[PDB]
Amino acid sequence: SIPLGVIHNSALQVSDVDKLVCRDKLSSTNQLRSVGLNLEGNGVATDVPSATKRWGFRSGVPPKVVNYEAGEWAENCYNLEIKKPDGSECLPAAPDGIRGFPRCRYVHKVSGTGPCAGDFAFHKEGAFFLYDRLASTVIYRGTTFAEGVVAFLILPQASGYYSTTIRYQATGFGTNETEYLFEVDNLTYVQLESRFTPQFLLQLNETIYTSGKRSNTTGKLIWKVNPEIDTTWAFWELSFTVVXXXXXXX
Amino acid sequence: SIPLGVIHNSALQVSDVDKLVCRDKLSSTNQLRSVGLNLEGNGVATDVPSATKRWGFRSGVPPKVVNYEAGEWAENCYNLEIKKPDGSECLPAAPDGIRGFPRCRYVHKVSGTGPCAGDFAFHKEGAFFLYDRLASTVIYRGTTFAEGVVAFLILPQASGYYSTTIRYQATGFGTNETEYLFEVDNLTYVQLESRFTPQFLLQLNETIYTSGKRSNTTGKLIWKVNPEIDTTWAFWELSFTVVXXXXXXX
Amino acid sequence: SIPLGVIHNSALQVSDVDKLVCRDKLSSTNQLRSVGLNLEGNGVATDVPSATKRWGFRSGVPPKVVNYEAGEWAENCYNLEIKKPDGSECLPAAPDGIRGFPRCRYVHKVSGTGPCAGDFAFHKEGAFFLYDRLASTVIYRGTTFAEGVVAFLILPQASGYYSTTIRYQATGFGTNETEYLFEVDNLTYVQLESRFTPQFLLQLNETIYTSGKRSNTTGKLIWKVNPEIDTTWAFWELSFTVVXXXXXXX
Amino acid sequence: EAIVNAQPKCNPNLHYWTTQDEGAAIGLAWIPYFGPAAEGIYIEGLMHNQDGLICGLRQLANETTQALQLFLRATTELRTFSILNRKAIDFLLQRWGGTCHILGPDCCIEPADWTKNITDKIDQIIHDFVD
Amino acid sequence: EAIVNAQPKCNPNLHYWTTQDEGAAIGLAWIPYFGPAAEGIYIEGLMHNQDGLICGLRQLANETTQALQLFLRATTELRTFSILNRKAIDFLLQRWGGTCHILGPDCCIEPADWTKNITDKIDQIIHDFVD
Amino acid sequence: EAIVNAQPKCNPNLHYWTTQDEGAAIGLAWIPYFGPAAEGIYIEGLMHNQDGLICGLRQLANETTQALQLFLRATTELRTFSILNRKAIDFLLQRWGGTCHILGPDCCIEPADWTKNITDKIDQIIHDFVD
Ligand SMILES: *[C@@H]1O[C@H](CO)[C@@H](O[C@@H]2O[C@H](CO)[C@@H](O[C@@H]3O[C@H](CO[C@H]4O[C@H](CO)[C@@H](O)[C@H](O)[C@@H]4O)[C@@H](O)[C@H](O)[C@@H]3O)[C@H](O)[C@H]2NC(C)=O)[C@H](O)[C@H]1NC(C)=O
Ligand SMILES: *[C@@H]1O[C@H](CO)[C@@H](O[C@@H]2O[C@H](CO)[C@@H](O[C@@H]3O[C@H](CO[C@H]4O[C@H](CO)[C@@H](O)[C@H](O)[C@@H]4O)[C@@H](O)[C@H](O)[C@@H]3O)[C@H](O)[C@H]2NC(C)=O)[C@H](O)[C@H]1NC(C)=O
Ligand SMILES: *[C@@H]1O[C@H](CO)[C@@H](O[C@@H]2O[C@H](CO)[C@@H](O[C@@H]3O[C@H](CO[C@H]4O[C@H](CO)[C@@H](O)[C@H](O)[C@@H]4O)[C@@H](O)[C@H](O)[C@@H]3O)[C@H](O)[C@H]2NC(C)=O)[C@H](O)[C@H]1NC(C)=O
Ligand SMILES: CC(C)COC[C@@H](CN(Cc1ccccc1)c1ccccc1)N1CCCC1
Ligand SMILES: CC(C)COC[C@@H](CN(Cc1ccccc1)c1ccccc1)N1CCCC1
Ligand SMILES: CC(C)COC[C@@H](CN(Cc1ccccc1)c1ccccc1)N1CCCC1
Ligand SMILES: *[C@@H]1O[C@H](CO)[C@@H](O)[C@H](O)[C@H]1NC(C)=O
Ligand SMILES: *[C@@H]1O[C@H](CO)[C@@H](O)[C@H](O)[C@H]1NC(C)=O
Ligand SMILES: *[C@@H]1O[C@H](CO)[C@@H](O)[C@H](O)[C@H]1NC(C)=O
Ligand SMILES: *[C@@H]1O[C@H](CO)[C@@H](O)[C@H](O)[C@H]1NC(C)=O
Ligand SMILES: *[C@@H]1O[C@H](CO)[C@@H](O)[C@H](O)[C@H]1NC(C)=O
Ligand SMILES: *[C@@H]1O[C@H](CO)[C@@H](O)[C@H](O)[C@H]1NC(C)=O
Ligand SMILES: *[C@@H]1O[C@H](CO)[C@@H](O)[C@H](O)[C@H]1NC(C)=O
Ligand SMILES: *[C@@H]1O[C@H](CO)[C@@H](O)[C@H](O)[C@H]1NC(C)=O
Ligand SMILES: *[C@@H]1O[C@H](CO)[C@@H](O)[C@H](O)[C@H]1NC(C)=O
Ligand SMILES: *[C@@H]1O[C@H](CO)[C@@H](O)[C@H](O)[C@H]1NC(C)=O
Ligand SMILES: *[C@@H]1O[C@H](CO)[C@@H](O)[C@H](O)[C@H]1NC(C)=O
Ligand SMILES: *[C@@H]1O[C@H](CO)[C@@H](O)[C@H](O)[C@H]1NC(C)=O
Repeated sequence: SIPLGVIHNSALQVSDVDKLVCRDKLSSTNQLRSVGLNLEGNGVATDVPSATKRWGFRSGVPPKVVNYEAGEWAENCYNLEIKKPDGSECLPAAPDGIRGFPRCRYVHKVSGTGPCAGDFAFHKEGAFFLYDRLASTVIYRGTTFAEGVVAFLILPQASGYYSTTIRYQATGFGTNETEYLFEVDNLTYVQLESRFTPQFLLQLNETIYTSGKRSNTTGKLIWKVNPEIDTTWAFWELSFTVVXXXXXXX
Repeated sequence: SIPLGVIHNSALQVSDVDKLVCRDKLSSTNQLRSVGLNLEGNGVATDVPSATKRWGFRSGVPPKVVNYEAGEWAENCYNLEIKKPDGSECLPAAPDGIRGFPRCRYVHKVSGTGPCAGDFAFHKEGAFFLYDRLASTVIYRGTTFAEGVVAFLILPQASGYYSTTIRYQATGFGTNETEYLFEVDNLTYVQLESRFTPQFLLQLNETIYTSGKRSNTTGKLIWKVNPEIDTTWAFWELSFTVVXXXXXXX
Repeated sequence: SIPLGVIHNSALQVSDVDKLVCRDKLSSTNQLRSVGLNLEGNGVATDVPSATKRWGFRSGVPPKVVNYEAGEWAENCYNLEIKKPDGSECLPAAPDGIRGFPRCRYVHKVSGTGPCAGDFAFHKEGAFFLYDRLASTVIYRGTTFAEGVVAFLILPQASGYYSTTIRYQATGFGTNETEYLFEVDNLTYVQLESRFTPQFLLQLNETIYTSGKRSNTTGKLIWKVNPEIDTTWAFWELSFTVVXXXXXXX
Repeated sequence: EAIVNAQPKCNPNLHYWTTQDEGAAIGLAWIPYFGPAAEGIYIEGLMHNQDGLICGLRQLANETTQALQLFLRATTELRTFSILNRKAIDFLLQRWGGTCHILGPDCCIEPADWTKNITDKIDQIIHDFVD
Repeated sequence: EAIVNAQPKCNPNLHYWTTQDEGAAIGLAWIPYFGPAAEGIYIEGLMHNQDGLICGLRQLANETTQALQLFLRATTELRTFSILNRKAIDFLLQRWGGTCHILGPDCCIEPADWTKNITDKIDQIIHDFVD
Repeated sequence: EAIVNAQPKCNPNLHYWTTQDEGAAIGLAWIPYFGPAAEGIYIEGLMHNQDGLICGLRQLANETTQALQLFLRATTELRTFSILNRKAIDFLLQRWGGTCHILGPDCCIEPADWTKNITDKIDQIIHDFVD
């Protein structure tokens, strides 16, 4: 039986299917609610290297979609454009009527390649991919989602929105040896580490632009940050030298 | 709250969500009905020039469909085949299971071109496009519809069908300067005015055929009716001289 | 009104819509069930020649699908790949989410040609084509189904699976003069008769392989069984000489 | 609320079409293979403006539109079929969604016949009292 | 109505398959990524013809077909999932869709235990009457 | 059962978004042609952890997942919209799916006010007894 949340004795409880409480009152279907909660709020790591390891490809399992009426503003959302090395798409197009998650402070847009050894990409921990009031078991191509879970409630009787896209390139997506690059421009990249926060990437991107450290040839410039540099606990609580042109920031 | 019609004191009323009437009886879902009513029956102008000005194109709004169980026989229905000047379709194909409105005395089939500055065509006054027991917010290509609205009822406890297609050509569809031509044959046309009724168009078409006033070259013959000629209040209550060959009927 | 089965006086009955029985109890939607029953269990002939005559093509009727929660293990299921003589498909692809019937001892896979004088293939006796927990009024291409019907129940308060595919070729499918061939290999065939059971076809296939009676040229070898040979009432209760190479088994 | 037709005109007669979910079929016409095509499943009827119901209904459908459009804007379902079933559920929840306090304004239980049973059995106890 | 099996034969045993909406999952098998594929979600059972239920059920499904086909002909929904929910609603509306007149044939309220409370408190008033 | 948050962390504040099914529209904003696009239909709110409801809700959604995933595995519907309506039906069937035995633990009928009517009319029969 799908649990149903109810408020008793100033506390949230799961309603017991066996015992009937006559003083509980449901005078309208408006008292019933489906809600989506982000894994973010439970303290999971939200960096792209950590987040993508929670997803995997699998065949033989039909995708399933369930609706939810209200959700939570997300700090981190994800948007995937993954192909196989042969150029074929790894993810299906978003079905009719499935739009991106509506509130994302940072959209981590990952483009790249991987083996993609399965028809659909699922959440390895059984969570859902939250879209616009539709929760799916699988990832759709180029469609912004937040990781999350769904609850059902019976309620008692009755800064704007800013979003910033952070672009990544990836190889070996969905495996042990996945490599990630933060994208400054089409020719300037930064080797990605799991400890980099969104705010650090955007500031590192700004200094690279204003220090003039972009590629000024036709070749690819890949910067690397050495461990010395720190980065800035949950979200709610420099010298450049050049050594495909690799380089170091210290 | 969506209003629900109920019969009290020998009159139709909207049921009040706040006040409970215990002597009201709903013993079966069969007592509940969804019905479609045609804008026609409220006295709106049904001529193609007037009707098409009530529709417009708009992007960013997903289309929505709601079902209804019973409808009203329509005098006027519409069927649109509009392309952009570059040849691309302005309207989407009818989704699976959406058929034309089932009772239309006259089907005004309009083919032509316009800018179509939007992904979908909506009703500017918020009405619906009524199809076969499905009401949509948007127009589907080549699919016969009637303009209408939907009501919901809780009821108390328990000439054949002729249809005639009238064909039009249009330019500048959906703008200030839309031009319309009634189609006699593929080369003979009549300049359309809003005052022309369906019965007048069919009789004017018959006289043109029997007076032999069709095009007998390979060129396009466009007749014009001068204001002198009248036309025949709601639906329920000649000399030809030639001056692309334009001409006059008086 | 759709009948609803209920158990009264140690017997199954159709619940009467008119008379209300207050001692009948429905404490949960779990007590309500939709179930699919196979025509097989009523004693109908299951051989391909007899089964296919119960289906026919028809235009103008939209297909309809209804779900059912539980079904019956089938001895005989069918899977059709029928084209017109011009190569175009006679049956539509299976819609999204419609999979084959999940329990079939024998899958009779019929490939071939016929006139297919209609948009969809229906059951001439009004039965359904049972798929994976979805019952359709029409046949989908290359999708395994069992013939069956659906019942609805209100219940009182609370060997593995082997499947064998048998392949046939057909001409004139869906007509008076349909010819069927059982497929031993791509070049060896047996003229099909309605009296042949699945077990007989599989044993006849095995003897043909072990007696070495397959085609050993590039041409098509079509065996025929003469009436002398019997075949082995419902399911729950040799000398080869050669005379396109036709031949005889006696 | 009452219904006030505020339309430029009203067609007072309703020439309507609908289907039939259990029409007494003749022979094999219920079989999809043999039955009518999509165009031939309709029945027709004609209803007049007795009690002003037709002109009230035209106004009701007009007034329903704002709420229906706002409902459709907020749903993610591509085609909505559940409005009438949900109104039936809300009908039941309004009456039976809580404890039914007998003789209350929101409890639709009539004990009258059983008042005329309990008060009609006092003269089996107060009558039978001979000693 | 009663069910009269009028079929040429009846398989008296029901070897059935179905799913499970809350099977006690072992470990991580409930996770779609780790769980069974489409072919491995079924449970099986075997039921015999006690009380003639199997042969009655085969006839019931046969007799249901005309009404079900006519319902499907009249719906515009491509796939119908709502039949059982609507029958549950109609079950409730048949009993609770109007005022429940106590002791009436259509009101499923049993006051017996509270008859044996009101009549069982007369000997707190007629007994206690000493003066 | 009680809700025990066993998560590594809990964001105690809920910055939420949702829609409105009957927002008091200004002018013509309810018309799809004139109204907001898909991105502009949302309202926002902020809720704090009074009574520990936010951290309980995060744990509830987490614990709901196994049952919801098993339900979705067993349904053939591509998109499920009916969970809340079915819970409303089951709410009613649990209380009104059988005969309501007054004063029983499973019958939500309160006769108290009508006890204080029947017992309050004994002094219209035992009082009026003068001879
Ligand atoms: C609901 O909330 C639960 C509690 O937060 C979530 O539990 C998580 O469940 C997953 C399994 O799906 C666990 O992942 C496993 O982790 C182990 C251990 O990983 C490493 O970490 C420990 C220290 O934490 C270390 O000691 C070990 O040596 C490992 O190096 C792996 O071995 C497994 O392969 C698997 O990845 C999570 O660890 C677990 N989290 C917690 C906090 O217990 C549950 O997923 C939530 N449900 C949903 C649907 O989101
Ligand atoms: C429900 O019924 C209502 C009453 O019939 C419908 O009301 C209609 O609402 C639309 C707006 O969506 C109005 O259209 C506007 O009309 C004004 C005025 O247009 C010209 O006409 C007047 C004389 O009638 C003239 O004096 C003016 O100078 C104008 O030349 C325009 O300026 C607006 O831009 C807009 O087009 C209708 O006029 C109005 N009809 C009536 C009879 O009041 C309502 O639409 C119905 N709802 C649905 C969903 O169908
Ligand atoms: C529910 O169960 C019913 C009883 O089993 C099923 O009744 C079947 O209905 C179909 C019509 O759709 C009948 O088919 C017709 O059969 C006649 C006669 O065919 C030949 O057979 C008799 C001897 O049986 C012979 O005497 C005749 O001369 C014929 O040579 C044909 O003429 C018709 O054209 C048509 O094909 C079945 O015969 C009938 N079966 C039985 C046992 O009565 C019903 O179909 C079931 N419903 C569903 C939905 O499955
Ligand atoms: C258990 C408690 C959280 C009580 O819910 C408290 C809150 C519900 N909403 C907000 C909401 C509003 C409309 C429809 C659905 C949900 C909520 C939003 C997102 C996630 C979870 C809940 N109410 C509603 C508003 C203010 C109160
Ligand atoms: C408020 C009054 C109009 C009472 O409805 C009066 C009428 C309902 N139908 C006709 C109808 C029939 C079946 C299902 C739904 C509707 C109706 C048809 C089209 C538009 C509006 C209504 N009944 C029914 C028939 C005869 C009586
Ligand atoms: C009328 C009798 C057949 C009573 O149904 C008896 C049986 C129902 N199932 C099996 C079943 C199980 C779960 C959900 C739906 C159906 C059944 C299966 C296939 C076809 C028909 C029925 N119950 C259930 C099990 C054991 C008992
Ligand atoms: C991935 O790398 C790990 C070690 O980090 C190794 O154990 C595993 O075998 C590798 N996977 C494959 C497919 O080689
Ligand atoms: C960067 O590359 C992307 C992808 O090829 C392309 O769409 C975009 O126009 C490029 N931008 C510039 C500034 O070259
Ligand atoms: C990186 O910095 C440049 C310079 O201001 C800016 O234009 C660009 O948008 C930044 N990139 C991101 C992802 O914010
Ligand atoms: C030119 O390129 C070098 C590295 O190739 C870079 O560090 C420098 O910023 C560029 N241009 C400037 C400083 O104008
Ligand atoms: C359309 O014509 C009207 C005058 O009839 C004018 O006011 C309006 O600007 C025109 N529209 C455009 C887009 O030019
Ligand atoms: C008229 O033109 C239409 C559209 O091109 C075409 O389909 C039709 O066959 C033509 N009819 C005649 C008589 O030429
Ligand atoms: C116009 O008249 C001709 C001649 O009778 C007829 O064939 C044709 O169908 C008419 N057109 C319409 C639209 O009725
Ligand atoms: C020939 O064409 C003229 C106009 O070009 C037309 O009016 C006339 O009817 C046609 N033919 C006749 C009269 O036979
Ligand atoms: C099919 O054959 C039968 C005789 O077996 C005959 O009556 C019927 O006419 C034939 N059908 C056609 C289309 O020729
Ligand atoms: C037999 O023919 C089928 C269909 O053309 C083909 O798929 C299969 O590979 C063939 N098998 C052999 C053994 O040639
Ligand atoms: C026919 O016999 C051969 C030989 O054992 C076997 O490989 C083949 O699968 C059989 N065909 C069928 C349909 O069982
Ligand atoms: C060779 O072919 C004949 C028929 O053409 C067949 O009966 C025989 O089994 C084949 N081969 C053998 C016996 O090795």
